[PDB]
Amino acid sequence: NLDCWEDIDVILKKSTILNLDINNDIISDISGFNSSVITYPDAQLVPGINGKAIHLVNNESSEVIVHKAMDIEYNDMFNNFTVSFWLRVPKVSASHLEQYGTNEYSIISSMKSIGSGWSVSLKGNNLIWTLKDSAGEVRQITFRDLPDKFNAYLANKWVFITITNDRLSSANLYINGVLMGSAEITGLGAIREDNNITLKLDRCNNNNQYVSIDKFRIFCKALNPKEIEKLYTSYLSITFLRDFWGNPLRYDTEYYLIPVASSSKDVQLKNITDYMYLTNAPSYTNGKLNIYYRRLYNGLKFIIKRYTPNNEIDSFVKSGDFIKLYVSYNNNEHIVGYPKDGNAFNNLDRILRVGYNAPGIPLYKKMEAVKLRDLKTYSVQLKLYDDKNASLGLVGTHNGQIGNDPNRDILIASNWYFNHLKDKILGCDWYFVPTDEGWTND
Repeated sequence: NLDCWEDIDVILKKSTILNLDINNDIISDISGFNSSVITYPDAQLVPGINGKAIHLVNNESSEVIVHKAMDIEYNDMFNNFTVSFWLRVPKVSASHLEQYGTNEYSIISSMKSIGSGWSVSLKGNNLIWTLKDSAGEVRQITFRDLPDKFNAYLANKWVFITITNDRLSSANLYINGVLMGSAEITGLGAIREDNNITLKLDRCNNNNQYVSIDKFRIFCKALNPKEIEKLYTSYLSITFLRDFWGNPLRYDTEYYLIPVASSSKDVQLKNITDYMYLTNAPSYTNGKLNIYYRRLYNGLKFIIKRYTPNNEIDSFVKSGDFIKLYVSYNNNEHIVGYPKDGNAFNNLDRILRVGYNAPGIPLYKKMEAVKLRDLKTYSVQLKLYDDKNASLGLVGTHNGQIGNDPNRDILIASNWYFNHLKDKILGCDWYFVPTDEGWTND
Protein backbone atom coordinates (compact mmCIF):
# COMPACT_ATOMS: atom_id res chain seq x y z
CA ASN A 1 0.00 0.00 0.00
CA LEU A 2 1.27 3.45 -0.97
CA ASP A 3 -1.02 5.55 1.25
CA CYS A 4 0.25 7.41 4.34
CA TRP A 5 -0.15 6.93 8.10
CA GLU A 6 -9.54 4.24 12.51
CA ASP A 7 -12.18 6.99 12.41
CA ILE A 8 -12.91 8.55 9.00
CA ASP A 9 -12.81 12.10 10.37
CA VAL A 10 -9.44 11.32 11.97
CA ILE A 11 -8.11 9.73 8.79
CA LEU A 12 -9.19 12.76 6.74
CA LYS A 13 -7.47 15.16 9.13
CA LYS A 14 -4.27 13.13 9.51
CA SER A 15 -3.84 12.52 5.78
CA THR A 16 -4.22 16.21 4.86
CA ILE A 17 -0.92 17.72 3.66
CA LEU A 18 -2.35 20.98 2.28
CA ASN A 19 -5.57 22.81 3.16
CA LEU A 20 -6.27 26.27 1.77
CA ASP A 21 -8.53 28.30 4.02
CA ILE A 22 -9.65 31.92 3.94
CA ASN A 23 -9.95 33.95 7.14
CA ASN A 24 -9.62 37.69 7.70
CA ASP A 25 -9.58 37.96 3.91
CA ILE A 26 -6.24 36.19 3.69
CA ILE A 27 -5.61 32.86 1.96
CA SER A 28 -3.40 30.45 3.87
CA ASP A 29 -2.60 26.79 4.46
CA ILE A 30 -4.02 25.41 7.71
CA SER A 31 -2.77 21.84 7.25
CA GLY A 32 -0.02 22.39 9.80
CA PHE A 33 2.74 22.01 7.22
CA ASN A 34 2.62 25.76 6.61
CA SER A 35 3.14 25.87 2.85
CA SER A 36 3.36 29.56 1.97
CA VAL A 37 0.56 30.99 -0.17
CA ILE A 38 1.23 33.88 -2.53
CA THR A 39 -1.91 35.75 -3.51
CA TYR A 40 -1.54 37.99 -6.56
CA PRO A 41 -3.33 41.34 -7.09
CA ASP A 42 -6.27 40.20 -9.20
CA ALA A 43 -7.11 36.96 -7.40
CA GLN A 44 -10.57 37.82 -6.07
CA LEU A 45 -12.61 36.64 -3.09
CA VAL A 46 -16.32 35.87 -3.51
CA PRO A 47 -19.01 34.02 -1.54
CA GLY A 48 -18.01 30.40 -0.97
CA ILE A 49 -19.49 27.12 0.25
CA ASN A 50 -18.54 28.03 3.84
CA GLY A 51 -17.02 31.50 3.98
CA LYS A 52 -15.28 33.08 1.00
CA ALA A 53 -13.74 31.42 -2.05
CA ILE A 54 -11.06 32.13 -4.64
CA HIS A 55 -12.27 33.76 -7.85
CA LEU A 56 -9.97 33.69 -10.89
CA VAL A 57 -10.45 35.85 -13.98
CA ASN A 58 -8.45 35.62 -17.22
CA ASN A 59 -5.41 37.88 -16.81
CA GLU A 60 -1.83 37.45 -15.55
CA SER A 61 -2.52 39.17 -12.22
CA SER A 62 -5.26 36.73 -11.25
CA GLU A 63 -3.53 33.80 -9.58
CA VAL A 64 -2.71 32.12 -6.27
CA ILE A 65 0.56 30.24 -5.89
CA VAL A 66 1.21 27.66 -3.20
CA HIS A 67 4.89 27.05 -2.49
CA LYS A 68 4.97 23.50 -1.12
CA ALA A 69 6.83 23.13 2.16
CA MET A 70 9.89 20.85 2.08
CA ASP A 71 7.97 18.27 4.13
CA ILE A 72 5.38 17.73 1.39
CA GLU A 73 7.35 18.85 -1.66
CA TYR A 74 7.91 15.26 -2.84
CA ASN A 75 4.73 13.65 -1.53
CA ASP A 76 3.27 12.74 -4.93
CA MET A 77 6.48 11.57 -6.62
CA PHE A 78 5.89 7.85 -6.03
CA ASN A 79 3.09 7.72 -3.46
CA ASN A 80 -0.69 8.00 -3.52
CA PHE A 81 -2.55 11.29 -3.11
CA THR A 82 -5.97 12.88 -3.44
CA VAL A 83 -6.93 16.38 -4.56
CA SER A 84 -10.24 17.92 -3.54
CA PHE A 85 -11.86 21.33 -3.92
CA TRP A 86 -15.20 22.97 -4.53
CA LEU A 87 -15.46 24.31 -8.06
CA ARG A 88 -17.81 26.72 -9.79
CA VAL A 89 -17.73 27.34 -13.53
CA PRO A 90 -20.19 29.55 -15.43
CA LYS A 91 -22.50 27.89 -17.96
CA VAL A 92 -20.77 28.10 -21.32
CA SER A 93 -22.91 29.89 -23.92
CA ALA A 94 -23.66 28.20 -27.24
CA SER A 95 -21.49 30.82 -28.95
CA HIS A 96 -18.52 30.21 -26.66
CA LEU A 97 -18.81 26.43 -27.07
CA GLU A 98 -18.49 26.82 -30.85
CA GLN A 99 -15.75 29.44 -30.53
CA TYR A 100 -13.69 28.03 -27.65
CA GLY A 101 -14.93 24.45 -27.39
CA THR A 102 -11.56 23.00 -28.38
CA ASN A 103 -9.44 25.31 -26.20
CA GLU A 104 -8.10 23.35 -23.23
CA TYR A 105 -6.93 25.49 -20.32
CA SER A 106 -5.66 24.53 -16.88
CA ILE A 107 -6.98 26.13 -13.69
CA ILE A 108 -4.94 24.21 -11.08
CA SER A 109 -1.56 22.64 -11.82
CA SER A 110 1.77 21.43 -10.45
CA MET A 111 3.35 21.22 -13.92
CA LYS A 112 6.16 23.64 -14.78
CA SER A 113 10.75 21.66 -19.51
CA ILE A 114 8.73 18.45 -19.98
CA GLY A 115 6.12 19.54 -17.44
CA SER A 116 5.75 16.45 -15.25
CA GLY A 117 3.10 16.59 -12.54
CA TRP A 118 -0.68 16.95 -12.47
CA SER A 119 -3.31 19.36 -13.67
CA VAL A 120 -7.01 20.09 -13.55
CA SER A 121 -8.14 21.61 -16.85
CA LEU A 122 -11.28 22.48 -18.77
CA LYS A 123 -12.10 22.16 -22.47
CA GLY A 124 -15.57 23.29 -23.40
CA ASN A 125 -17.84 21.31 -21.09
CA ASN A 126 -15.15 18.75 -20.22
CA LEU A 127 -13.33 18.57 -16.88
CA ILE A 128 -9.91 16.94 -17.30
CA TRP A 129 -7.46 15.42 -14.82
CA THR A 130 -3.94 14.81 -16.10
CA LEU A 131 -0.90 13.05 -14.66
CA LYS A 132 2.49 13.14 -16.39
CA ASP A 133 5.60 11.32 -15.17
CA SER A 134 9.29 12.11 -15.75
CA ALA A 135 9.34 10.10 -18.98
CA GLY A 136 6.56 12.17 -20.52
CA GLU A 137 4.12 9.30 -20.03
CA VAL A 138 0.55 10.54 -19.59
CA ARG A 139 -2.74 9.35 -18.06
CA GLN A 140 -6.00 11.29 -18.20
CA ILE A 141 -9.60 11.22 -17.07
CA THR A 142 -11.91 13.20 -19.33
CA PHE A 143 -15.35 13.93 -17.90
CA ARG A 144 -18.02 15.07 -20.37
CA ASP A 145 -20.63 17.06 -18.49
CA LEU A 146 -24.36 16.27 -18.77
CA PRO A 147 -26.23 17.74 -21.78
CA ASP A 148 -29.01 19.05 -19.49
CA LYS A 149 -27.42 22.20 -18.07
CA PHE A 150 -30.03 22.51 -15.33
CA ASN A 151 -28.51 19.36 -13.82
CA ALA A 152 -24.95 19.67 -15.14
CA TYR A 153 -21.87 20.09 -12.93
CA LEU A 154 -20.04 22.74 -14.97
CA ALA A 155 -23.08 25.00 -15.26
CA ASN A 156 -22.77 27.70 -12.60
CA LYS A 157 -23.39 25.71 -9.39
CA TRP A 158 -20.87 25.04 -6.63
CA VAL A 159 -19.86 21.37 -6.93
CA PHE A 160 -17.36 19.28 -4.99
CA ILE A 161 -14.49 17.75 -6.93
CA THR A 162 -12.41 14.85 -5.65
CA ILE A 163 -9.64 13.07 -7.56
CA THR A 164 -7.93 10.09 -5.92
CA ASN A 165 -4.71 8.56 -7.26
CA ASP A 166 -3.67 5.01 -6.42
CA ARG A 167 -0.26 4.43 -7.98
CA LEU A 168 -0.84 0.67 -7.81
CA SER A 169 -4.17 0.85 -9.63
CA SER A 170 -6.02 3.85 -11.04
CA ALA A 171 -7.10 7.47 -10.68
CA ASN A 172 -10.76 8.19 -9.96
CA LEU A 173 -12.64 11.45 -10.47
CA TYR A 174 -15.64 12.19 -8.26
CA ILE A 175 -18.14 15.03 -8.27
CA ASN A 176 -20.35 15.45 -5.20
CA GLY A 177 -19.17 12.06 -3.95
CA VAL A 178 -20.24 10.26 -7.13
CA LEU A 179 -17.73 8.46 -9.38
CA MET A 180 -17.71 10.17 -12.79
CA GLY A 181 -14.48 8.90 -14.34
CA SER A 182 -11.45 6.68 -13.94
CA ALA A 183 -8.17 5.69 -15.59
CA GLU A 184 -5.59 3.02 -14.76
CA ILE A 185 -2.32 4.76 -13.88
CA THR A 186 0.08 1.85 -13.38
CA GLY A 187 3.17 2.12 -15.54
CA LEU A 188 3.86 5.70 -14.54
CA GLY A 189 7.31 6.49 -13.24
CA ALA A 190 8.29 9.28 -10.88
CA ILE A 191 6.11 12.37 -10.88
CA ARG A 192 8.51 15.30 -10.76
CA GLU A 193 6.27 18.35 -10.49
CA ASP A 194 7.03 22.01 -9.86
CA ASN A 195 7.78 23.25 -6.34
CA ASN A 196 4.60 25.33 -6.72
CA ILE A 197 0.92 24.51 -7.16
CA THR A 198 -0.59 27.21 -9.36
CA LEU A 199 -4.24 28.26 -9.32
CA LYS A 200 -4.67 30.31 -12.49
CA LEU A 201 -6.31 30.20 -15.92
CA ASP A 202 -3.47 29.05 -18.17
CA ARG A 203 -3.82 29.23 -21.96
CA CYS A 204 -7.51 30.17 -21.94
CA ASN A 205 -8.40 32.03 -25.14
CA ASN A 206 -11.72 33.36 -23.80
CA ASN A 207 -10.95 36.67 -22.11
CA ASN A 208 -14.27 36.67 -20.24
CA GLN A 209 -13.76 33.20 -18.79
CA TYR A 210 -13.55 32.84 -15.01
CA VAL A 211 -13.78 30.15 -12.34
CA SER A 212 -14.23 29.92 -8.57
CA ILE A 213 -12.30 27.50 -6.37
CA ASP A 214 -12.76 26.77 -2.68
CA LYS A 215 -11.25 24.60 0.05
CA PHE A 216 -8.38 23.41 -2.17
CA ARG A 217 -6.96 20.39 -0.37
CA ILE A 218 -4.48 17.55 -0.85
CA PHE A 219 -4.31 14.21 0.98
CA CYS A 220 -1.41 11.76 1.13
CA LYS A 221 -3.60 8.77 0.37
CA ALA A 222 -6.15 7.61 -2.17
CA LEU A 223 -9.42 8.24 -0.32
CA ASN A 224 -12.10 5.54 -0.56
CA PRO A 225 -15.78 6.26 -1.37
CA LYS A 226 -16.83 6.33 2.30
CA GLU A 227 -14.15 8.87 3.16
CA ILE A 228 -15.07 10.97 0.11
CA GLU A 229 -18.74 10.95 1.16
CA LYS A 230 -17.82 12.16 4.66
CA LEU A 231 -15.44 14.77 3.22
CA TYR A 232 -18.08 16.11 0.85
CA THR A 233 -20.97 16.34 3.33
CA SER A 234 -18.68 17.80 6.00
CA TYR A 235 -18.74 21.11 4.10
CA LEU A 236 -22.54 21.38 3.91
CA SER A 237 -23.02 23.55 7.04
CA ILE A 238 -26.78 23.27 7.61
CA THR A 239 -27.17 26.60 9.46
CA PHE A 240 -26.90 28.91 6.45
CA LEU A 241 -29.37 28.52 3.59
CA ARG A 242 -28.16 28.57 -0.01
CA ASP A 243 -29.53 29.73 -3.35
CA PHE A 244 -29.77 27.64 -6.53
CA TRP A 245 -26.08 28.23 -7.28
CA GLY A 246 -24.86 27.13 -3.85
CA ASN A 247 -24.11 30.61 -2.55
CA PRO A 248 -25.61 32.05 0.67
CA LEU A 249 -29.32 32.90 0.50
CA ARG A 250 -29.73 36.67 1.03
CA TYR A 251 -32.35 39.07 2.32
CA ASP A 252 -33.71 41.84 0.11
CA THR A 253 -32.74 39.95 -3.06
CA GLU A 254 -34.94 38.93 -6.00
CA TYR A 255 -35.27 35.18 -6.52
CA TYR A 256 -37.23 33.07 -8.99
CA LEU A 257 -38.77 30.02 -7.30
CA ILE A 258 -38.60 26.54 -8.80
CA PRO A 259 -40.03 23.41 -7.10
CA VAL A 260 -37.33 20.75 -6.80
CA ALA A 261 -39.95 18.03 -7.39
CA SER A 262 -41.03 19.56 -10.74
CA SER A 263 -37.97 21.52 -11.86
CA SER A 264 -39.45 22.19 -15.31
CA LYS A 265 -42.08 24.45 -13.72
CA ASP A 266 -42.04 28.18 -12.98
CA VAL A 267 -44.37 30.03 -10.61
CA GLN A 268 -47.09 32.33 -11.96
CA LEU A 269 -49.72 34.62 -10.41
CA LYS A 270 -53.47 34.51 -11.09
CA ASN A 271 -54.13 38.09 -9.91
CA ILE A 272 -53.18 40.45 -7.10
CA THR A 273 -54.93 39.27 -3.90
CA ASP A 274 -55.26 35.85 -5.55
CA TYR A 275 -53.36 32.56 -5.85
CA MET A 276 -50.15 31.36 -7.50
CA TYR A 277 -49.66 28.27 -9.67
CA LEU A 278 -47.10 26.36 -11.75
CA THR A 279 -46.59 26.73 -15.51
CA ASN A 280 -44.16 24.98 -17.86
CA ALA A 281 -40.95 26.95 -18.29
CA PRO A 282 -39.83 27.57 -21.86
CA SER A 283 -36.77 25.56 -22.88
CA TYR A 284 -33.61 25.84 -24.97
CA THR A 285 -32.22 23.04 -27.12
CA ASN A 286 -29.26 22.79 -29.49
CA GLY A 287 -28.91 19.53 -31.38
CA LYS A 288 -25.57 20.46 -32.93
CA LEU A 289 -23.87 21.02 -29.57
CA ASN A 290 -26.06 18.44 -27.80
CA ILE A 291 -27.01 20.76 -24.97
CA TYR A 292 -30.36 21.85 -23.60
CA TYR A 293 -32.00 23.24 -20.50
CA ARG A 294 -35.22 24.69 -19.21
CA ARG A 295 -34.70 28.46 -19.51
CA LEU A 296 -34.33 30.49 -16.32
CA TYR A 297 -35.54 33.87 -15.08
CA ASN A 298 -39.22 33.56 -16.06
CA GLY A 299 -42.03 33.59 -13.52
CA LEU A 300 -42.58 35.56 -10.32
CA LYS A 301 -39.78 37.39 -8.50
CA PHE A 302 -39.82 36.77 -4.73
CA ILE A 303 -38.05 38.83 -2.04
CA ILE A 304 -37.17 37.63 1.47
CA LYS A 305 -37.41 40.17 4.29
CA ARG A 306 -36.50 39.97 7.99
CA TYR A 307 -39.56 39.41 10.19
CA THR A 308 -37.68 41.16 13.00
CA PRO A 309 -34.11 42.53 13.11
CA ASN A 310 -31.54 39.73 13.03
CA ASN A 311 -28.08 39.66 14.67
CA GLU A 312 -26.48 42.75 13.13
CA ILE A 313 -28.53 42.96 9.97
CA ASP A 314 -26.67 39.94 8.58
CA SER A 315 -27.29 39.87 4.83
CA PHE A 316 -27.49 36.07 4.73
CA VAL A 317 -30.55 34.05 5.68
CA LYS A 318 -30.06 31.47 8.43
CA SER A 319 -32.08 28.28 8.83
CA GLY A 320 -34.66 29.01 11.52
CA ASP A 321 -34.91 32.69 10.56
CA PHE A 322 -38.41 34.17 10.56
CA ILE A 323 -39.19 36.15 7.44
CA LYS A 324 -41.87 37.81 5.35
CA LEU A 325 -42.07 36.63 1.75
CA TYR A 326 -42.97 39.13 -0.96
CA VAL A 327 -43.69 38.95 -4.66
CA SER A 328 -42.30 41.85 -6.70
CA TYR A 329 -44.91 42.49 -9.38
CA ASN A 330 -44.91 45.52 -11.69
CA ASN A 331 -42.48 47.20 -9.29
CA ASN A 332 -44.98 46.83 -6.43
CA GLU A 333 -44.30 44.46 -3.53
CA HIS A 334 -47.10 42.23 -2.23
CA ILE A 335 -46.79 40.02 0.84
CA VAL A 336 -47.41 36.28 0.55
CA GLY A 337 -49.70 34.77 3.16
CA TYR A 338 -52.87 32.89 4.05
CA PRO A 339 -56.00 34.79 5.12
CA LYS A 340 -58.11 33.53 8.02
CA ASP A 341 -60.72 31.10 6.69
CA GLY A 342 -59.24 31.50 3.22
CA ASN A 343 -60.10 28.93 0.56
CA ALA A 344 -58.20 25.69 1.11
CA PHE A 345 -58.32 22.21 -0.37
CA ASN A 346 -60.31 20.00 1.99
CA ASN A 347 -59.59 22.51 4.79
CA LEU A 348 -56.00 21.25 5.01
CA ASP A 349 -54.00 22.65 2.13
CA ARG A 350 -54.19 26.42 2.58
CA ILE A 351 -54.08 28.34 -0.67
CA LEU A 352 -51.46 31.09 -0.53
CA ARG A 353 -52.49 34.60 -1.57
CA VAL A 354 -50.44 37.50 -2.95
CA GLY A 355 -51.29 40.99 -1.73
CA TYR A 356 -54.54 39.88 -0.10
CA ASN A 357 -56.08 42.88 1.65
CA ALA A 358 -59.72 42.26 2.57
CA PRO A 359 -60.43 44.65 5.47
CA GLY A 360 -61.00 43.10 8.89
CA ILE A 361 -59.65 39.72 7.78
CA PRO A 362 -56.36 38.72 9.44
CA LEU A 363 -53.63 37.64 7.03
CA TYR A 364 -51.05 35.16 8.31
CA LYS A 365 -47.67 36.01 6.79
CA LYS A 366 -45.06 35.01 9.36
CA MET A 367 -42.81 32.37 7.81
CA GLU A 368 -39.70 30.51 8.86
CA ALA A 369 -36.92 29.76 6.36
CA VAL A 370 -35.58 26.29 7.22
CA LYS A 371 -33.47 23.38 5.98
CA LEU A 372 -35.25 20.20 7.09
CA ARG A 373 -34.17 17.76 4.39
CA ASP A 374 -32.00 16.90 1.38
CA LEU A 375 -28.65 18.25 2.62
CA LYS A 376 -26.90 17.88 -0.75
CA THR A 377 -29.48 19.94 -2.64
CA TYR A 378 -29.48 23.72 -2.69
CA SER A 379 -33.15 23.91 -1.73
CA VAL A 380 -35.15 25.55 1.04
CA GLN A 381 -38.40 24.83 2.89
CA LEU A 382 -40.78 27.53 4.10
CA LYS A 383 -43.03 27.14 7.14
CA LEU A 384 -46.07 29.40 7.57
CA TYR A 385 -47.49 30.31 11.01
CA ASP A 386 -50.83 31.70 12.14
CA ASP A 387 -51.24 34.44 14.76
CA LYS A 388 -50.96 31.98 17.68
CA ASN A 389 -47.65 30.70 16.28
CA ALA A 390 -49.23 27.38 15.34
CA SER A 391 -48.02 25.72 12.13
CA LEU A 392 -50.08 26.32 8.99
CA GLY A 393 -47.72 24.01 7.13
CA LEU A 394 -44.82 24.01 4.70
CA VAL A 395 -45.14 25.80 1.38
CA GLY A 396 -45.77 23.35 -1.45
CA THR A 397 -48.31 22.76 -4.21
CA HIS A 398 -51.63 20.93 -4.54
CA ASN A 399 -53.31 19.78 -7.74
CA GLY A 400 -56.89 20.90 -8.29
CA GLN A 401 -58.97 23.88 -9.32
CA ILE A 402 -60.43 27.14 -8.08
CA GLY A 403 -63.88 28.06 -9.35
CA ASN A 404 -63.94 27.55 -13.12
CA ASP A 405 -60.18 27.98 -13.62
CA PRO A 406 -58.21 25.19 -15.35
CA ASN A 407 -56.77 22.36 -13.24
CA ARG A 408 -53.52 23.67 -11.77
CA ASP A 409 -50.74 22.90 -9.30
CA ILE A 410 -51.57 25.63 -6.83
CA LEU A 411 -49.22 27.05 -4.19
CA ILE A 412 -50.32 26.08 -0.69
CA ALA A 413 -49.16 25.59 2.90
CA SER A 414 -49.83 22.19 4.46
CA ASN A 415 -48.74 20.18 7.48
CA TRP A 416 -48.99 17.03 5.37
CA TYR A 417 -45.31 17.40 4.44
CA PHE A 418 -44.14 16.97 8.02
CA ASN A 419 -45.15 13.30 7.78
CA HIS A 420 -43.06 12.64 4.67
CA LEU A 421 -39.77 14.44 5.30
CA LYS A 422 -37.85 11.25 4.50
CA ASP A 423 -39.11 10.90 0.92
CA LYS A 424 -36.50 11.13 -1.85
CA ILE A 425 -38.56 13.81 -3.64
CA LEU A 426 -41.00 16.14 -1.85
CA GLY A 427 -43.22 18.95 -3.10
CA CYS A 428 -42.20 21.33 -0.31
CA ASP A 429 -38.62 21.76 -1.53
CA TRP A 430 -37.79 24.98 -3.35
CA TYR A 431 -34.90 26.39 -5.37
CA PHE A 432 -34.34 30.15 -4.98
CA VAL A 433 -32.78 31.33 -8.27
CA PRO A 434 -31.14 34.78 -8.50
CA THR A 435 -30.04 36.23 -11.85
CA ASP A 436 -26.33 35.59 -12.30
CA GLU A 437 -23.71 36.48 -14.92
CA GLY A 438 -22.72 32.83 -14.83
CA TRP A 439 -25.97 31.87 -16.55
CA THR A 440 -27.52 33.61 -19.52
CA ASN A 441 -30.14 31.84 -21.61
CA ASP A 442 -29.00 31.39 -25.21
